[PDB]
Amino acid sequence: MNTVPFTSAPIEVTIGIDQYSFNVKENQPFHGIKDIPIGHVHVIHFQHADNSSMRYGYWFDCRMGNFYIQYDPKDGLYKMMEERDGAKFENIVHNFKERQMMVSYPKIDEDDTWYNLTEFVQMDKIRKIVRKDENQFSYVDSSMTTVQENELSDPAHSLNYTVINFKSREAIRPGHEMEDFLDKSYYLNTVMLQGIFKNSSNYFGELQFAFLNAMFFGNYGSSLQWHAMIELICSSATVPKHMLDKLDEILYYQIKTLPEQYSDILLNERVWNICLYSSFQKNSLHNTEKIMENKYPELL
Amino acid sequence: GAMNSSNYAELFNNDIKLFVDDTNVYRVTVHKTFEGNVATKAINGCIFTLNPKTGHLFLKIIHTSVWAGQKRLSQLAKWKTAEEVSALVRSLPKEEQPKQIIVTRKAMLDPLEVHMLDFPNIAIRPTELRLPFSAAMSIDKLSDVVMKATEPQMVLFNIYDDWLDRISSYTAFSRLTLLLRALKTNEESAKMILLSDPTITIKSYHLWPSFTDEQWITIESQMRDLILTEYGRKYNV
Ligand SMILES: NCC1=CC([N+](=O)[O-])C=CC1=O
Repeated sequence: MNTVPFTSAPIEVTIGIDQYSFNVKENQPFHGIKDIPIGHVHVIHFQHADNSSMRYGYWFDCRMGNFYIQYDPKDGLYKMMEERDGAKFENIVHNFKERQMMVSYPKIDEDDTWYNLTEFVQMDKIRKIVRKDENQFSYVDSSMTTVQENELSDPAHSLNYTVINFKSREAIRPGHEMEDFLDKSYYLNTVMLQGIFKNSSNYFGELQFAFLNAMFFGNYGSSLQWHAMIELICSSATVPKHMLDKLDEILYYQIKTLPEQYSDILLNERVWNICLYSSFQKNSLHNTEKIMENKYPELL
Repeated sequence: GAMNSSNYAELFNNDIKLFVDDTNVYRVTVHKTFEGNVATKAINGCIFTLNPKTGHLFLKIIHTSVWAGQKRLSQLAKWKTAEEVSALVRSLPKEEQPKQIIVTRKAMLDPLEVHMLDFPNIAIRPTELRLPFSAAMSIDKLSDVVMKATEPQMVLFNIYDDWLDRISSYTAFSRLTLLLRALKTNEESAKMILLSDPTITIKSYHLWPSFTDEQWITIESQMRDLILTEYGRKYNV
């Protein structure tokens, strides 16, 4: 188990760690989060009590370094940093651990939720979507735009998701206009899976990362990306059978985890009704269709 | 975006544009079968592609053989229309290619946009105007060439005959739409009005009769009377 310690908490803030969250008061004796499960990416995120503008956070993997948070009063945010002196890092954490100044990652033993949300998410793929090569961890916030969004404006601060556009030359072979527009299998299997992602695991990783950025930061371009990647699969007549089974599991756990009260803003009615009831794969998402119908029957 | 009454003069400015109407592309008769089921039989159709400024009409005849062995014909008909319009644009010299294509039915938007991806600078637009171009097959010489076709064929017409020698394209388009609206609402009476006087004839190289200016005013008045008469018969007014 690994630890993200905090030098201090000088401003009142709601801290998220994966799907969990807790409130810290101004100048409370908080010095971090312990017992973080090894083997998964994680995200530690923030919403300031006095300015809910800009949710922001950091994707990281404790196997890649020793990372801690210190508030920066100049830029006004909690920043992740890497401690390269391992002996120093261990002593500061042991001192925090001995004085019981850390919260424990509150994982229930039965509970596979975080694994199910991050099964295909890898840090190395995150670091290519979020380009800041001098850090091993990746900053995301509420307002960051996507490359595709910027095409329709600081490129250094963009989310470089794979651009999907159903009415583009990339999606449509000359001479197969009707075929390729009504059946996206070419675009899915040749352009995207074989061509760009190399395999379905990388495709699902980006899909899962897009959802998580949408949910945890309210990042609108991430929500656009998540829906586009779902629709591209559902709108293809020819999809490997293992991909559809895995998609149903992925989506089920995303819908299960979504806050009920954010459904109006995080779920696109058109895409979901198309995917569950009209598309080629309308019958291939049994688990997702059942939870959607029982939890969000209004959307449908 | 969409084209309506607020930007109607845009139709007659010097930017090349075409209207595309697909109503008459897929045409069928519906009949009982020997077993008492119902079956369709297709008949020849046409794409109506019109430059509203010059009157040039690109009539692509859609021969029934294009439907042979195909499924979902009403959907295919929109994509075949978009394919043929795209092919027409590619066949035109650059300086003759349209800057905008206005489709009369919104279901043509995506098929035409997808077929015209190679032309990102040609705007594909819908219209809020209700244009009576379905009635093109009420023009005898257009109907004749469509039904007689034995293979796919493109035939070029000027739907304004020689009217632009005497009137503007705004007025010519208004006359056209009034004539087509009348032929759509009561074809028999409209044709009666058009051929009522044997003295006025249709030139071999024209579609409509050779009316003088004063006779065209009389004709236009009778067409409006027809549309109002039919509106009253329809709604009991
Ligand atoms: N800058 C001092 C320092 C503080 C710290 N912490 O509070 O967690 C961690 C690492 C480190 O170098």
